[PDB]
Amino acid sequence: XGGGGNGDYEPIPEEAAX
Amino acid sequence: ADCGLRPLFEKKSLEDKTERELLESYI
Amino acid sequence: IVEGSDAEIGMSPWQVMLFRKSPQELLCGASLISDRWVLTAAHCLLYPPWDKNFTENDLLVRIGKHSRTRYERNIEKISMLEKIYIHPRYNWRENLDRDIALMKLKKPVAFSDYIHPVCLPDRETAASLLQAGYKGRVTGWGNLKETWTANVGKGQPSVLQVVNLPIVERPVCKDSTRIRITDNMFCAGYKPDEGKRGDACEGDSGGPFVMKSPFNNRWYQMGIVSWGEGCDRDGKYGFYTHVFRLKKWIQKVIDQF
Repeated sequence: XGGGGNGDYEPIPEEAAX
Repeated sequence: ADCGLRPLFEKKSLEDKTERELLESYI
Repeated sequence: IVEGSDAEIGMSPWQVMLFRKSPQELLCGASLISDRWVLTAAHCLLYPPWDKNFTENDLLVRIGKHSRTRYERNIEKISMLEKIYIHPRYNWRENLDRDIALMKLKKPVAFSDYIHPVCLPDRETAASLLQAGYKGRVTGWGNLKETWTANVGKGQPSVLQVVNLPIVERPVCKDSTRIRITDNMFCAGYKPDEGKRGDACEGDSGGPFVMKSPFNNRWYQMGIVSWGEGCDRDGKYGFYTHVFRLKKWIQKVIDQF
């Protein structure tokens, strides 16, 4: 090398992008 | 340049909980 | 990471999380080697057999994190990719030889108590530290177990995990697998009879295997989590990309001078 980790993450505000 | 020296550890002369385990193995 | 422990705050400031824009999901670990460059495994970005082929527009880099799911306001930093570089001789077809890739950030990241680059080894540092028995350290937000029942908890940690593992003699690495091993990889972990255990696992890929130099007290990244058969199985070991052996390539694409 069953887990993908996709669903419990907290959203990221646009004020954080670059 | 300033690489590998951690702000909260090496820079302050503080050790993390298990780094000694690494050093004790180097020989 | 299996059989590891919670990391301390700022214990691994070069740790990077490779995050998929949509669906929002953790893809792999990575490491910060300068204000504008991130190091990771090529398999995190390109693996044709499973139709995996990500471009710069598909992901985000999250630096300075401790918690896996939370948006650590005022602490973590997010960066977009300007460009991805995969080793031209990355062998995804057979054994993952040269499993390495560099990622250039769009804008330089600012360092802080929680964000700081790791050093890349010089010929002599690699020579002194890459020896059987010497321990290195692996970190990541990957699975805690190879397998665990669904709905019955989560094999995912809420905080960065850490585990220290010894480098293993080459013949033992080779005799543990059917895969053809090259000089561009080394394996690590405890043997069935050493008592202690631990390993990296799914989700930890691309993360750093580091060691602290007793000569100058600096942390050096000696490997990249590449592959392993299952997670923490007796008789099996984790394999890592040998960073020093691919350093000329790294320095070449950086042309920092």
